[PDB]
Amino acid sequence: NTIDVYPGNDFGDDDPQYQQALKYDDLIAIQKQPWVASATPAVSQNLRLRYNNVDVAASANGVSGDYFNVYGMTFSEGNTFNQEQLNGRAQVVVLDSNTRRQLFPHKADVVGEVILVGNMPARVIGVALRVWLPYSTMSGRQSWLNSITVRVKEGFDSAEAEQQLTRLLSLRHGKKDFFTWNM
Repeated sequence: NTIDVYPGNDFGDDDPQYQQALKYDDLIAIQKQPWVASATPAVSQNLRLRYNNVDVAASANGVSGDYFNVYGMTFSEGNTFNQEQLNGRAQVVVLDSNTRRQLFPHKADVVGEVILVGNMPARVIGVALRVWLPYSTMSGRQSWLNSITVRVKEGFDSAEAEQQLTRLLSLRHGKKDFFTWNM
């Protein structure tokens, strides 16, 4: 019913070699196929994070709920998004270690705090110079892709759909810098 698409050679492939291996043109190429119900991108921008007079250049990454497990990331503090928050387009944010250390130089716990992603307020709900938000929260906002969710059409076997997706993307890159997850 749902096929996610991530950059990297497989699950856990953290290598920043491939972090933009997915393009918007790939999105258009996917949407154009019969078995595709929809294809929502997960977009990422460079922005400036400000909190009580401190400002750091950072990267807001719109991701899905499973992004951290997919790249084998563990949480120093807090949780990840749940699907009511992803579908509610809620404004919650996960910091990485360095964003936390510089916008909150010595605070004991940070979950509940409110930072300003660009000019949109976001509530810190966890910690893992990058910050992550629900892709639905960022979809309305020069950028790149870090994930693609592909909803399949009814009547279509998701496996042969996954194989046509895989041969599509693989035919459009000249590499296999990506991997899929058929959920």
